[PDB]
Amino acid sequence: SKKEVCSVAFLKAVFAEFLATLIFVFFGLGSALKWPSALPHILQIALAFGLAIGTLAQALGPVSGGHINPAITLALLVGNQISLLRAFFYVAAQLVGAIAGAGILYGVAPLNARGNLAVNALNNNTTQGQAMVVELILTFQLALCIFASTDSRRTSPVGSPALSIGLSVTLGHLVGIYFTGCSMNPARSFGPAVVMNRFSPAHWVFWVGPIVGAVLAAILYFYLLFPNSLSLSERVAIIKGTYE
Amino acid sequence: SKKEVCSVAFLKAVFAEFLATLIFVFFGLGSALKWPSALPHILQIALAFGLAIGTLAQALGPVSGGHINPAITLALLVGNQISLLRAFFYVAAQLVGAIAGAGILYGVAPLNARGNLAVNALNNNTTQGQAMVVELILTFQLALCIFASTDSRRTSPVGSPALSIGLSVTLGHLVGIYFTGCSMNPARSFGPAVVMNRFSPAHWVFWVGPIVGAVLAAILYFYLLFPNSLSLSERVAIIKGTYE
Amino acid sequence: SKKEVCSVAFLKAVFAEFLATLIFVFFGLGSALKWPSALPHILQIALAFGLAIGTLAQALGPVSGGHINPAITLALLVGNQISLLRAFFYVAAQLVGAIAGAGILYGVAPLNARGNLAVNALNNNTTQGQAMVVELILTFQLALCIFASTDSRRTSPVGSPALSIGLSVTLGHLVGIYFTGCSMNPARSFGPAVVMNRFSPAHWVFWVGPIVGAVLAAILYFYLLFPNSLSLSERVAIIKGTYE
Amino acid sequence: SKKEVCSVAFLKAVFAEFLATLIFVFFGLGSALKWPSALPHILQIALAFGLAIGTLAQALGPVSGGHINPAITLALLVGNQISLLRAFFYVAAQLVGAIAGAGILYGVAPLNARGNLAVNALNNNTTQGQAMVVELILTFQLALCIFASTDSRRTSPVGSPALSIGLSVTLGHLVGIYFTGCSMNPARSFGPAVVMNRFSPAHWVFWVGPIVGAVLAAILYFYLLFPNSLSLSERVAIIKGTYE
Ligand code: NI
Repeated sequence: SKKEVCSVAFLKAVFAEFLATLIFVFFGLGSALKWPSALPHILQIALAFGLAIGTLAQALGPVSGGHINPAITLALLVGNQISLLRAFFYVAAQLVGAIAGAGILYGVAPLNARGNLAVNALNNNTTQGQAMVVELILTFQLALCIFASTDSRRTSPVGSPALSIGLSVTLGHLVGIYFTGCSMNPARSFGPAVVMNRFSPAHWVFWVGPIVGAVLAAILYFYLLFPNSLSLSERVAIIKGTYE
Repeated sequence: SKKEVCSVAFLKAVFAEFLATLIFVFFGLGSALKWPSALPHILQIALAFGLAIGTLAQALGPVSGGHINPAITLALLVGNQISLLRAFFYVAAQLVGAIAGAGILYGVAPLNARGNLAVNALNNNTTQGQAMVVELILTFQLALCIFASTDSRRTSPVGSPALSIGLSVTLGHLVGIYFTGCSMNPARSFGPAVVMNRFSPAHWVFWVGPIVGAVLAAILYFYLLFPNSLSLSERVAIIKGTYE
Repeated sequence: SKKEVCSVAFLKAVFAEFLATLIFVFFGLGSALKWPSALPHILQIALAFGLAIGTLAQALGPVSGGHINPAITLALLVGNQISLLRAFFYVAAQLVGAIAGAGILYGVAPLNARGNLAVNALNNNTTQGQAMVVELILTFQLALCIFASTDSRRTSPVGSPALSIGLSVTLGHLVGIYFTGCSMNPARSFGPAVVMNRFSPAHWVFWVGPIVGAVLAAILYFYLLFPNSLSLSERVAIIKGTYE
Repeated sequence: SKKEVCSVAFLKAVFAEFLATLIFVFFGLGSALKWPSALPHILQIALAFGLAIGTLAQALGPVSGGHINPAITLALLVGNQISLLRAFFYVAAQLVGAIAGAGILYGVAPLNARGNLAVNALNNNTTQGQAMVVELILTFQLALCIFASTDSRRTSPVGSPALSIGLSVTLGHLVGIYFTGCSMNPARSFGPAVVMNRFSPAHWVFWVGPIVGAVLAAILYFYLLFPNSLSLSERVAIIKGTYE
């Protein structure tokens, strides 16, 4: 719907998705660099990734929904929450933002700590198929947490949606870092991979794992656990971007 | 009650308790595996067990109550909050879930990190009886925090029920790892024990300790501190699953 | 007031303070013991002292107020919030709870980990006067947090009072552990000193500092920053325990 | 507006800014001192700086706004939220408070921990230009978090504004400590520099960085993302402290 697409609100929602992924990728990779004076602990990395998401969802969430992740965007598309063009523009803004975020870190990081710019890397003792099942589970819990925390029909105390979602990213890293350095986000993986021109043969896992994981969470959440009562034409209106 | 059991909503609750226990033990055991490149810190593990519950309570709490622990479900039955059949199906789903969680983790962990699959284990310098009193206290504070945070009659600012409950699991880990590897949940102990075919002689401590501790918190909470004005006919109807 | 002190609600409040200080001291000390398998990091101890208070304030706070500290009790008394008899019984229940918690820990901790049972020891390079001004600042920030977070006239979003209060205890340990092992609570120091029967020549700092620190926060909060429109008779009615 | 300044409410607000900055700087620098018994880990320092802000915004926020940072005060001025004289008196009190807080720490810290009193220090492999871009980004995300969390127009669950803001400070520290020891606040840097009469050649970075970074966040938030429908005349009444 070009009337939804050519709006001021839509322009600033696409911009917020660009800026949030820029910041997220900046803080995340910068925390996991191989700083020689003190090599970062898994705890430090899990916390920086989680607190960045938690802060950006709190600050830019009222502007665009604060997806900051192509897997979550595509899951919301599948789960009939956003339009087709919102998904296209958000994903492209997230990928552009991740590249810019990694590029800014590349420019300010000193040579002795920059290394491979914290690109995701599959553990030598784990296979692509093994790692793919892990990324699916890391992203599934994250998406499920997001959908329950942002659902307007929830009546029980929601607490802090932003911090709940943020600490779900921290949780994902406390296991995921051992398998693939933890991605949960195709853009977070693509970002440094473009700046360093370093795409491993396992790069596909970092896209498929999170997308399948979030899509399975959206199917379970929006269609099996808490479905809404919308007519066939109301569901296509949401895809087209002309709903209410 | 055949009306309570043969309900689509009860089937969703049983599946959610299965799914959340599956995801819980996956992350919990996954975080405490003896990873060669970096041996998990105590703070790291305590935070992973705590945030896994914190996330699952936020996500699947609306579906089933977010029990995820046979000891909490038994305390809720003895505290007259749930039916006998709900308690029965819940414990079953949690046990099967814990097994399924440990097995998925088994299929993905690399050989050099698998080890015991994070089974609970008494400290060599502590006795079975000493472990039991520790497990009772660890699970007593967790159940108290749950009962207080989910009480519909609470007029005090509750904050985040999921994060308080989750950080109460982190608290019990900061003390209980040194004694038994921290259980506070019979399903967390049974899960890896079944998958690895490894049961310690102190395995009973991992069932009795948390169950006694949670039941003592239910009697103190629901019968001594904050009782309801309920008649014999209403109390019996809660057990039979026929109440309102 | 015989009408207030002989009541069932008052009996439950005193018990809650004993039980909360029992659990707080058991968790607090048990996290700081010199465990041979892995000596607890400062961040492990700050988080365990902080999460125990946060969890206990959430669980038992609606029963008694979740004082769990003699210094906070006396600050609420001077600030004209609680009665003189309420303060005496709270302080006595807190002192006995701290002794009981320490004793339960003593009989459960193994011989090689038990040691001095996490008693407050002053740093060999800081004078008693330096440690007292530090304990003044430590408890002052905590008390101000408790007052602002539990004021019923507060219109600003309070978030989670329990977690804010508990994370304040964590902050206090990140500075205070270095100076005195961190007290901010006379009963926390009293507890293990009575079980181990070992009182330092600076134990008075652990009473003077916290009390004076909480007291100055009560004078500043309740009389300078946000005073109430209460007549002199209403003030004595509060101390006597006859007010509303 | 001399009547805005000559008000008991303004007297309490300026005192709160002073006291909050005194406490923030004492706790922050104290957590980063080179304590020989155990040298502080990055995770300890980041948490202490963050939890001091979270705690102080929770307690003194209702009194003055809980700015505690000259870059945030100046950013709110540009964003048309505070008067010119409120900005003047807040900044003045923050610098005075930072010096007092650093000076109090000097008076209580043992000689083996004192060192440089945890002043900011440029990493030798980072240029003043690189570290300036870092300080910009660190403070930019913190300001956006504050503006989105304190906006009275927010319809989405804010959760805990204080904890969200505080954990954004921890987040900034998880990256910035490697570049500059993390400033994000001109008063934080000014305090121990004045007390130790030690001003490195890159002290300007710890002013320009945070100020520009927070000012860009204030321009983006109040003028581009969420502008108010006010008239130029009402806008100058805000600058002059006469509006509502
Ligand atoms: Ni460490």
